[PDB]
Amino acid sequence: GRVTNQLQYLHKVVMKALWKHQFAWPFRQPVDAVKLGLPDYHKIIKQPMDMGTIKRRLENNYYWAASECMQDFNTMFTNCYIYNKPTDDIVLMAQTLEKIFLQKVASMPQEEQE
Ligand SMILES: Cn1c(=S)n(CCSc2nc3ccccc3[nH]2)c2ccccc21
Repeated sequence: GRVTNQLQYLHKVVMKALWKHQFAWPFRQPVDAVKLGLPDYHKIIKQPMDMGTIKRRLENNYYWAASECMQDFNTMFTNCYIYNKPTDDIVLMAQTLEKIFLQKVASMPQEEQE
């Protein structure tokens, strides 16, 4: 429970841009193993993560520090590289989204205030 200048930057700057990105749609909500037909998804991915959950957590002061939030973004991206075949379009979409993420994090203000 906490609001800091970094967490605010992750919510209003970084996540805002990632969210409406043209390749964001598969990431805005939890992966639906049933709907998408991957009955083995949850046997391989033990810690599912998606942008909806991350956004909600930033809106409820769930995070104590920005690093905990960055870790969730990383898990979401990593889940995708681990589970899918190397050639899937989804892998390309996650790498594209992750580069934005890393680029924005590099400019995250360092004052870790509040
Ligand atoms: C296979 N595949 C699926 S399903 N979707 C849409 C459902 S959202 C989603 N997030 C994932 C994160 C990791 C793995 C599968 C994931 N599926 C795709 C969209 C575009 C291209 C390929 C796709």
